[PDB]
Amino acid sequence: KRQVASGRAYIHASYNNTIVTITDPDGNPITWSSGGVIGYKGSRKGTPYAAQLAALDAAKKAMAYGMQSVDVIVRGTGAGREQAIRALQASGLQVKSIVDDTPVPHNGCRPKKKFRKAS
Amino acid sequence: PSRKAKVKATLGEFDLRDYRNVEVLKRFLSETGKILPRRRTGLSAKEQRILAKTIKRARILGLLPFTEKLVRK
Amino acid sequence: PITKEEKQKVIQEFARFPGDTGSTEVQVALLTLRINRLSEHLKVHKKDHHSHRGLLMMVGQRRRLLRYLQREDPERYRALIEKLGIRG
Amino acid sequence: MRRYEVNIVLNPNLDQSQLALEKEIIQRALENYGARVEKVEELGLRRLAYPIAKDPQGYFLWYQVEMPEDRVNDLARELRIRDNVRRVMVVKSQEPFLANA
RNA sequence: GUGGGAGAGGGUGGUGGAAUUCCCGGAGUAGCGGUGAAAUGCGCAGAUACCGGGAGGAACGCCGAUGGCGAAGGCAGCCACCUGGUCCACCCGUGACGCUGAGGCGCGAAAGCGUGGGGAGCAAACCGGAUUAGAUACCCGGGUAGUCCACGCCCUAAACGAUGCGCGCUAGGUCUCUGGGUCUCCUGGGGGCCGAAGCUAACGCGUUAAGCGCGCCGCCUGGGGAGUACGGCCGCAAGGC
Ligand SMILES: [Mg+2]
Ligand SMILES: [Mg+2]
Ligand SMILES: [Mg+2]
Ligand SMILES: [Mg+2]
Ligand SMILES: [Mg+2]
Ligand SMILES: [Mg+2]
Ligand SMILES: [Mg+2]
Ligand SMILES: [Mg+2]
Ligand SMILES: [Mg+2]
Ligand SMILES: [Mg+2]
Ligand SMILES: [Mg+2]
Ligand SMILES: [Mg+2]
Ligand SMILES: [Mg+2]
Ligand SMILES: [Mg+2]
Ligand SMILES: [Mg+2]
Ligand SMILES: [Mg+2]
Ligand SMILES: [Mg+2]
Ligand SMILES: [Mg+2]
Ligand SMILES: [Mg+2]
Ligand SMILES: [Mg+2]
Ligand SMILES: [Mg+2]
Ligand SMILES: [Mg+2]
Ligand SMILES: [Mg+2]
Ligand SMILES: [Mg+2]
Ligand SMILES: [Mg+2]
Ligand SMILES: [Mg+2]
Ligand SMILES: [Mg+2]
Ligand SMILES: [Mg+2]
Ligand SMILES: [Mg+2]
Ligand SMILES: [Mg+2]
Ligand SMILES: [Mg+2]
Ligand SMILES: [Mg+2]
Ligand SMILES: [Mg+2]
Ligand SMILES: [Mg+2]
Ligand SMILES: [Mg+2]
Ligand SMILES: [Mg+2]
Ligand SMILES: [Mg+2]
Ligand SMILES: [Mg+2]
Ligand SMILES: [Mg+2]
Ligand SMILES: [Mg+2]
Ligand SMILES: [Mg+2]
Ligand SMILES: [Mg+2]
Ligand SMILES: [Mg+2]
Ligand SMILES: [Mg+2]
Ligand SMILES: [Mg+2]
Ligand SMILES: [Mg+2]
Ligand SMILES: [Mg+2]
Ligand SMILES: [Mg+2]
Ligand SMILES: [Mg+2]
Ligand SMILES: [Mg+2]
Repeated sequence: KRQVASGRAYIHASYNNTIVTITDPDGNPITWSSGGVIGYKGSRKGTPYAAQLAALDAAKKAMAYGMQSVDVIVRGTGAGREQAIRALQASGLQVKSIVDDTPVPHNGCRPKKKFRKAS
Repeated sequence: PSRKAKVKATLGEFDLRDYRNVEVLKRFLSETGKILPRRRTGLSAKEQRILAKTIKRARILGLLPFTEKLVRK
Repeated sequence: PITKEEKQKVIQEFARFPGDTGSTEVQVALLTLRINRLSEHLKVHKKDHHSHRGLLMMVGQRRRLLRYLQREDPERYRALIEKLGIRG
Repeated sequence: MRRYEVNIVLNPNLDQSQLALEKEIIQRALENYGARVEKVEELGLRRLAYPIAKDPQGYFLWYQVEMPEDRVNDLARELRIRDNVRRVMVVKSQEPFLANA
């Protein structure tokens, strides 16, 4: 057991799942969660509620490691990314900041047919 | 909208071709690394067009960002 | 490319009389300069096509001027040709 | 002959010796490539927007030279051979274009 | 001719960062993925998510436009070189040297062919999972050619403004890109919109003509049979005229 107490919280949000990895200041994960980590299975994972549960789980799991304050990073644009942020926001865990890191390419790789009409 | 400020009106005479001048150049990027549209820069077609290249140069040189993470959110 | 120096050299060289910039002789000369330079450019860069069109056009112009010259003064024509080393 | 500007970003970590050696190698390269130096601003250590070679900083040289164009590219190539040279940007000079004056 | 201008016009070499994938390492645990819902698939040989390092290929976010350039096809990170066109000012030179153009010659998106390479992502065909009455499809997981490079072929197209080229003539208004000027504005070259006169079957066009004229080329002659058959020419072939 580490007992970090100052850390990072990554919210990875897609239209399918939301998944929350909580690392330490050097970015190594500690605990994590997701719609699947909680009981959810199908499309129900990409729920905003599912998200909330995931966030809170990650947060409590991380409390166990004695974490207190955390910087947030948000990647991906998905249902209940924001809900994840709310959850974390009052988990009792302190959010010292949010940041949106969602990656975009400068047009490198051809998307799948699903994603075309843009490259 | 974007009537809040025109980046051109902010400062006076400067060399649109100076890719080494960071303090002024930064003014034309956004919170993200993005180059501000004409709406924001208040430049002309030609002006803006020159700014583009000079800025890119400054990026490659390492003085300006290609991209920035978004704070708050 | 072609420095204004080289250009002048060829102009004064072909001018019919001092101060003649635009006579058939001069034109044809300049044209030949541009032409050879572009031909050399296209010996390498065999893949640069648009330039090539440029050259088709240059050549057309040259041949039209020459045609005109022969029509008007076959002496001046023969002379110019001999000098430039044209007729391919 | 044409007027260019040679931007050189080299390793910030360089101790005096090694840096004088670099600058030396650059003088040499320039000469061998036939570039006369009209002027130089040595800006030195400054903070890069993005890390280059895993270095948050970089050391900046700027020359303005007159050199035969036929050789310009070669010069750049030479400048880059140095491990210590992280960025080389050579531009054709241009008169300043202004806004608001 | 001289002095200038803008430009993803072309070619060669270089180079930059973002992302994807893969490899290496750390930390970490039971799921990830995906959908209408799912399943196949992937993961305890530790995936997903996260940090670090590395390899490789392809394309260039913002700027970016209602924009620009090009004869067209088409052209978009940045840098240098090599190079085509074009516009403006001066009104300096030549003195009708002009226009068009059957044939010829060249260029010609994608796909496709040949010989080498390359191969990250995508993805015909194919292999699967679903859906369905069936589903040789739509959706999902894979995936080969191909997509990329070189060289040589192919010569098509809703190759579209479905509008051949040139010149003269016939209200304006408005927005715009780019020159020049005595720079409220004027003037020249493009790109748009609305509209005089006029045209048009109509819709619409209208100084970017689809108006008024002259010159030259191409083409049409009811629908189908048919872009077929036959012949010829070209092509390695597919196939093209
Ligand atoms: Mg899901
Ligand atoms: Mg000129
Ligand atoms: Mg170009
Ligand atoms: Mg190019
Ligand atoms: Mg990468
Ligand atoms: Mg690993
Ligand atoms: Mg398992
Ligand atoms: Mg299994
Ligand atoms: Mg075990
Ligand atoms: Mg297994
Ligand atoms: Mg990595
Ligand atoms: Mg590989
Ligand atoms: Mg055009
Ligand atoms: Mg087109
Ligand atoms: Mg270079
Ligand atoms: Mg040019
Ligand atoms: Mg006169
Ligand atoms: Mg006279
Ligand atoms: Mg072709
Ligand atoms: Mg092709
Ligand atoms: Mg085949
Ligand atoms: Mg795929
Ligand atoms: Mg199937
Ligand atoms: Mg049915
Ligand atoms: Mg079927
Ligand atoms: Mg079935
Ligand atoms: Mg499978
Ligand atoms: Mg598929
Ligand atoms: Mg084959
Ligand atoms: Mg092939
Ligand atoms: Mg080819
Ligand atoms: Mg037609
Ligand atoms: Mg047709
Ligand atoms: Mg007609
Ligand atoms: Mg003509
Ligand atoms: Mg003006
Ligand atoms: Mg107009
Ligand atoms: Mg108009
Ligand atoms: Mg009327
Ligand atoms: Mg009517
Ligand atoms: Mg109209
Ligand atoms: Mg008509
Ligand atoms: Mg008839
Ligand atoms: Mg009939
Ligand atoms: Mg018929
Ligand atoms: Mg056919
Ligand atoms: Mg036959
Ligand atoms: Mg045969
Ligand atoms: Mg044909
Ligand atoms: Mg035909």
